[PDB]
Amino acid sequence: MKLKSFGVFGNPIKHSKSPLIHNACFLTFQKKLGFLGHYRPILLPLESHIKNEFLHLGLSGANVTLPFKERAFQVCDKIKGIALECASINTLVLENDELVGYNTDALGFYLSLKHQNYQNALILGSGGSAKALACGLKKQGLKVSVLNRSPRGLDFFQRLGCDCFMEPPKSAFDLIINATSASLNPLNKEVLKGYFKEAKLAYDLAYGFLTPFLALAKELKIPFQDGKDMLIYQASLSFEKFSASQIPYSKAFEVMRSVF
Ligand SMILES: O=C(O)C1=C[C@@H](O)[C@@H](O)[C@H](O)C1
Repeated sequence: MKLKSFGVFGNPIKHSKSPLIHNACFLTFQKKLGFLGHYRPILLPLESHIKNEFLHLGLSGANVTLPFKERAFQVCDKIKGIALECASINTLVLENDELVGYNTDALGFYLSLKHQNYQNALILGSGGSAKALACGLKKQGLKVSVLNRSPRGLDFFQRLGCDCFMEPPKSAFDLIINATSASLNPLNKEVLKGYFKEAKLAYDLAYGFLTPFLALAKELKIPFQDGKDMLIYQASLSFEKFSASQIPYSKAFEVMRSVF
């Protein structure tokens, strides 16, 4: 039976658990799919082109992670769904010898919840991961405030029409976040401390261990959440696509939940 190759592009990449959850699905659904899928971590030079290399390795699909999501958006041949208004894609597909981009962090992060009760939120960090979040919450009608001491391309949220800050809003929020090329190892403990209190939900993109960020977070007897549930939702959605839509996301989501 056919070996179809896939992977997650990134740098760094060794800690990604995408291979675990996608391979659970390829094995589970090969009868329905009619090929053997194999998903693998691909560590990418920062200087390289995802496009040239996706074809070099003859992938059929792939995810994109830090820091290639916007670089990725550029080199598609076609871009579909919410991606058009995200300027970042996390999912690639060869369809008809055409490279097609999607973005699943959006919906992914959204489905990450669960009960449709919320009005606004505050996004620390100015990355592709946050771009799709913002844009994702707007669509789900929210009052979205971004905050990053970084500035360039912070216009995106501006052009998109949400409130941009380089100083914590003397305000009170239902969701705080973080999507920083920092965290390795955010914003000063105090500016943080004050905001965190009377927040409705905490939430960190990152998964694996407990981050400085959340480590504290929970400590303050707060409702919390980490990247796990999102990782799975956005993967199941990318899988649906990988399956050229033969496998529904939510079926994938069950298989994936039950290994990780
Ligand atoms: O760690 C991972 O494998 C991933 C993380 C997120 O950025 C996702 O958007 C990406 O598709 C996969």
